[PDB]
Amino acid sequence: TTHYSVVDKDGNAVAVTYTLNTTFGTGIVAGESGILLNNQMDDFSAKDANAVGPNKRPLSSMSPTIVVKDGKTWLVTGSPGGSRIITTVLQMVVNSIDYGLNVAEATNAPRFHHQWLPDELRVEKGFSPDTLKLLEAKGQKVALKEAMGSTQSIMVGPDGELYGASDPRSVDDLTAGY
Amino acid sequence: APPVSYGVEEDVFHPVRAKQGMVASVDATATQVGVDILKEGGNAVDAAVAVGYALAVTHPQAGNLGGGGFMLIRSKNGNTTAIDFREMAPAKATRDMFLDDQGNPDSKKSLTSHLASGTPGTVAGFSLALDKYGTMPLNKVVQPAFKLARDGFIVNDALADDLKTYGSEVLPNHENSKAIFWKEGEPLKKGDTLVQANLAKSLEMIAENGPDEFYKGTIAEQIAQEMQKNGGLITKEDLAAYKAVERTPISGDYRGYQVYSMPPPSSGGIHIVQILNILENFDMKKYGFGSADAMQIMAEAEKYAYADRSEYLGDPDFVKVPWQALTNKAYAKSIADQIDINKAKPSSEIRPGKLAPYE
Ligand SMILES: [Ca+2]
Repeated sequence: TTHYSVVDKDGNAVAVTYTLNTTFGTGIVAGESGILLNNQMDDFSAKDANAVGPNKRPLSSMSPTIVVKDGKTWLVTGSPGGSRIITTVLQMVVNSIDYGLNVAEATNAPRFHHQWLPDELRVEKGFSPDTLKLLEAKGQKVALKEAMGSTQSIMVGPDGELYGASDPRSVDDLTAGY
Repeated sequence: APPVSYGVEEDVFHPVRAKQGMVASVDATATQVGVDILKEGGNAVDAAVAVGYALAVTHPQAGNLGGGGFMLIRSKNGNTTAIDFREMAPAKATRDMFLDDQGNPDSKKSLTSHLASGTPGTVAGFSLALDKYGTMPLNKVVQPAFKLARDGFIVNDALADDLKTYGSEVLPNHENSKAIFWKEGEPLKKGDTLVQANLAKSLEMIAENGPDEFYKGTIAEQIAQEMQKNGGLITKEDLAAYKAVERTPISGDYRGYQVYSMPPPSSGGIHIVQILNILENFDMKKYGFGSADAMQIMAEAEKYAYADRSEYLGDPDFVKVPWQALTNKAYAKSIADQIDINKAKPSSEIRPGKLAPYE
């Protein structure tokens, strides 16, 4: 899965998340077309609502998101990462609104995640040992796991100044403008 | 809601800065394609489509013509819309199609066989967007990707590493995939040139004939044949029937901000809004980034949301999703009132919420 964000000079904005499902999907190219085919059917429940059926779209966590401030587009964001998309995007929004972090600070900040089942508070590297011990004392079951997400985000000043951040978790990515 | 920071020189992490337009993506080349479209006078949709076609060439990991996805668009005048171009199951798809002899899911069947594929929506969704909200013809926005496919580009670390790690598992197992992504019996590595002549043809013919090339034309024939000869389900009828769906975005108010995200069949947008609704009852700024307290409240709020997620979501063309009840702020308060900052509630005691009072 991958996410990209665009803002133009007129203040129009677009957030796209799109995917083959897994990396390279099936690995099958369709004959002589040069096109790799998705394995999106895995996103159905194999064994009620998200069961496989004809002409149906399998549920996806993909969440291209646009936040509006004082009447204007203000944050454009999104990410790959399956169910973790929800918490990755949520942390972008919370970081920007509640903690007053610039789009790059919000992006490079460490991420945590609780998806109810498994019953664990999943963390990346970067939270204080003092804080994690406190969370354990509160009842949380802390689980240090691999990096989550690849946010590609644009913040927009009321004056049209643009501010962008590519995820450190993805190499060879780029945010650029003119 | 406290003051926002756009960035100062004193910060550790610095945003990229621009005055006119900007593009953020997983791939430098595709990002640059998008910026150049904006430079030439294209609008955000024009550039978004160009970047999407670019990634289909430069980021074969996930950028695609053979998959699908979601787009959110907000126009300068404040109209916000969603385009759903998620893949559709073939007409011949069946409930138990992934079960083996013993009634157990066969993971490989739904991942690496021809039955794993849904009817691709990307080309449809991009053209729905371009035709309604763009300013440039498809031929112009596809041209950058066309050139990258025909002429090739240099493999970087990201693509090389993905080819070796994930690519090895699926690509060389098939003659025609191996012919593109492997060279002399090993994956293309950093510094090699990846040329995609067949993909260039596909892109050339899409540019010339429009999205019908993918859904009804030569590409459609190539997909259908690949499926027929190899035990897959996607037919020419499936491809001709495919339609991308414009939908109303889910939205919420969070501390005076309006948050728009992807509605069903996204299982995410509704719950970002729901979790924000729950969090609005707490003074998040007071606890601060990376505090036990903030992380506790958010972890607990997330649990309830994920429990609802497991129960109430579906393809909205097939089921009625109680999105109004899930994004209801009284419901969110009822959840907030259960959260104990000093004691995590075990997930075993958390169930999908009773929605009837909020419907
Ligand atoms: Ca990066």
